[PDB]
Amino acid sequence: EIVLTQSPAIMSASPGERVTMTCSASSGVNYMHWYQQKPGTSPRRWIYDTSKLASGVPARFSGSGSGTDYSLTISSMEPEDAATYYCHQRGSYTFGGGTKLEIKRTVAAPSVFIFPPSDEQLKSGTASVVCLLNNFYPREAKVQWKVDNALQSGNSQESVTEQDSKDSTYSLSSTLTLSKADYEKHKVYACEVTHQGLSSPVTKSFNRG
Amino acid sequence: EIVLTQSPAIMSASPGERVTMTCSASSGVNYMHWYQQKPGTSPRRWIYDTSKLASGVPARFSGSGSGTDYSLTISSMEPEDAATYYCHQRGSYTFGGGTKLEIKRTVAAPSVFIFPPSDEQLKSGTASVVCLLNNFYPREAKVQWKVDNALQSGNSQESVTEQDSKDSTYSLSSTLTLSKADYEKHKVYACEVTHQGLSSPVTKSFNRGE
Amino acid sequence: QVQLVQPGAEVVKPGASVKLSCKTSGYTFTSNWMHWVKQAPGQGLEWIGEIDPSDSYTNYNQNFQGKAKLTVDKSTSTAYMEVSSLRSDDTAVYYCARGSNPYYYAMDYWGQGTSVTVSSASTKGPSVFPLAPSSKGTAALGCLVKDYFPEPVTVSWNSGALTSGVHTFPAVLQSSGLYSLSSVVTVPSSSLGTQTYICNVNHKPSNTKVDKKVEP
Amino acid sequence: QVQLVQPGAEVVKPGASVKLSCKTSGYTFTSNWMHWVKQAPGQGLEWIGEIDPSDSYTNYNQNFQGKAKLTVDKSTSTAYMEVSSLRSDDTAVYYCARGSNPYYYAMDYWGQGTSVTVSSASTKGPSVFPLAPSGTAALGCLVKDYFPEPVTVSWNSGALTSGVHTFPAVLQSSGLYSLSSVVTVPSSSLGTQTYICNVNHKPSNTKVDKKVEP
Repeated sequence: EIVLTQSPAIMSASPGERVTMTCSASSGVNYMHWYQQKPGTSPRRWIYDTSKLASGVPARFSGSGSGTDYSLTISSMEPEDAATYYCHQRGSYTFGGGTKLEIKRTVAAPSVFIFPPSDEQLKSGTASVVCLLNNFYPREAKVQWKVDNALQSGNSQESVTEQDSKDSTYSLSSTLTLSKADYEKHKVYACEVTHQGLSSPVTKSFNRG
Repeated sequence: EIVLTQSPAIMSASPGERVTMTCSASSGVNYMHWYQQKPGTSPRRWIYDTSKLASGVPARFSGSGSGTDYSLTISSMEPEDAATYYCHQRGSYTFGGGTKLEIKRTVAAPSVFIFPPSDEQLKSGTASVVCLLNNFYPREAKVQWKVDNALQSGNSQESVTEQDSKDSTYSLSSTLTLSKADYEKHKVYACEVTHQGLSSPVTKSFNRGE
Repeated sequence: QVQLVQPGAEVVKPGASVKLSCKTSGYTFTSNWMHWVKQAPGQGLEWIGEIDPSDSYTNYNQNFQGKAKLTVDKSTSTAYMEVSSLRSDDTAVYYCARGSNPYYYAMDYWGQGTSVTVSSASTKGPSVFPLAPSSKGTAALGCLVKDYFPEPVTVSWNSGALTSGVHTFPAVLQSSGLYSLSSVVTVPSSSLGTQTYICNVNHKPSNTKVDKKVEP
Repeated sequence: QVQLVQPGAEVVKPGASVKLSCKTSGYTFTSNWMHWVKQAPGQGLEWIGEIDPSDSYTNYNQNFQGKAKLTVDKSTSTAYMEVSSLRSDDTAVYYCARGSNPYYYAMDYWGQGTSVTVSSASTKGPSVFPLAPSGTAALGCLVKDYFPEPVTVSWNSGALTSGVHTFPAVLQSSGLYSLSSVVTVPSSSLGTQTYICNVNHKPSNTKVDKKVEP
């Protein structure tokens, strides 16, 4: 009956920068609560009744709103504030989509590594090819699998770590899953990596044998 | 990959009449399947592998073809055969465009009715003017809304029923929707109906406020 | 005795995803490929793709790359299709169909089909307005069932006593995202004095049950 | 102090049902409405419903009517949610959260959540394969085909920790989890010292060590 739409979905904020995220309702409401959830942990009450700060919430956190537009404000962004914030209220049937607030840092292009399937895995009927993208920022990246220059689709699964504690970067591993018969049919396997820190795509490849 | 095209789009068959519809492929195939779909129900395997009748299909159906041209035939049309028939084969991503087979009856001109918006609805800010076309055949018709002799455009939606199981006619309702403010700014509301059963177009109208 | 069971209707909001289920019974689930077919409203049928439940091998219509994802659950003999990033173009009826073995015996069992509506509307009961018979034989009256969500509504006349000459039109989706419907009936003009006429509108998703009297 | 104790994890077969428990302590159970919140993997928070423990009145999210049924036991101060007809998309972390009184003070205490996995696979140990390397170079281990979560990966009995990345575990079309753990080492060290990944799978009591050679 009352839909909550948060904006924006993802936020990159440097240390000390001002941070403002918004939560809009499809109809008028009296108040709005905000919840904090970090990866692996349960959500916590953070700002209730529009502007009341829950216990332990730093003074740099601010709540405000009226009618259909509510907001959460951080006057000086700190690295401990990196989390996902959800807005909600009894009047709404479910939570907002959330706003993932990440720590902003300098651009670091990914380091690309390729790994052929092991010999003992080839002894079965499966050949996994793994492409590693190590310590890059921002998150946005594109990994293409090329085997004999044929563009692959629907046969690769990706996994991305959370933002690193020390250097605030991301890591990504893409696994190409192909049978042993299809693997030895072709010769050259490659992953093509594109990222805003790379003016030219980085390609890592190998040949069987 | 291969495109399938059926002819004709709509078939009007009298009871007892011979019916044949065709399915043309852009390239040669070895076989063609036919599916039957009645409104509100899922497609059902009707004729598969060109000429094999599926279970429950009466013997009056048959299929034939080779190369690019395949067909479906009914030796004698029964009312229960009225449906939309699609052709399809594994070499195509889209089914055939379908042949809607209806029952052909005698010509019946629509009985036209117009309804002003109720007072209860006007108290909420919206005016709905309804034009009803009742029990007509064939399906082809033209409805035109005239507000102070000005043709309306885009501010109306129409709804048509499926072919009636009792008398094989159609019925059509057109709803013209205006704000209460715009409604009170004009006098005469009218819908004009043309149909092949009607010598001249029929118009039903009213003046706002009676 | 083979049954393919799909849920009747699914309302999902734009930009989200929906996982359509197709529970099978009466045969060994791994012995037949499973197809999925799309039918937009007032449109034809479009083949989406096929999956082999034995090894989850999939063949897709290239127009649905990324859009649709086929999987199977062999432990419950259920095939699934997931349509992501939903927009208004995706509102259709989705059928699951069992492919024969050999394939040239066509798709021999079809699921009920799941009507997927990509809408952001809230649940809302209808407003029922009369369609009063005019002054000037056979007269026509009716009811305007307007602005409700979701589908459907049922319409009865005089608690089911008046059924002859009743036409309840298929609902229409307005630009607002809500449905509108009209139910009409033709009656003798002489009866407009004595016999009253009442349309009964019932909309279970909002527990709305309206009775409306129609009179000139 | 307020505690909302939930069991950590449960593996349930598709088609069956499961009754999740939320045992409270530190307050009068009947004084606060109890909420339940679904979080599918990688997705947001979805609200299921609420129950008043005083008279068991319940209000549900429209999309969970018939899927989840909330109940309460006052005698043990415990709230329950029963999810029935489980399918793969019911795999989520399910939270219970206490509603404040007055209600406009939001959900103040949350449970740790019960990680529910809906799968038909049986407890199976992982297969570990080497990611052979080829200034700085990367090497690792491919941990494949295990159930259920999780596995722990160590390098050289815990001596090699810097530069290590143990990615989240993806789920394959077979119903088994697959995980990669990588580590960057100087190229000079290749061929000299040994690199061994220590994979431990608690549910199946399987421990695997694999040497990664160029």
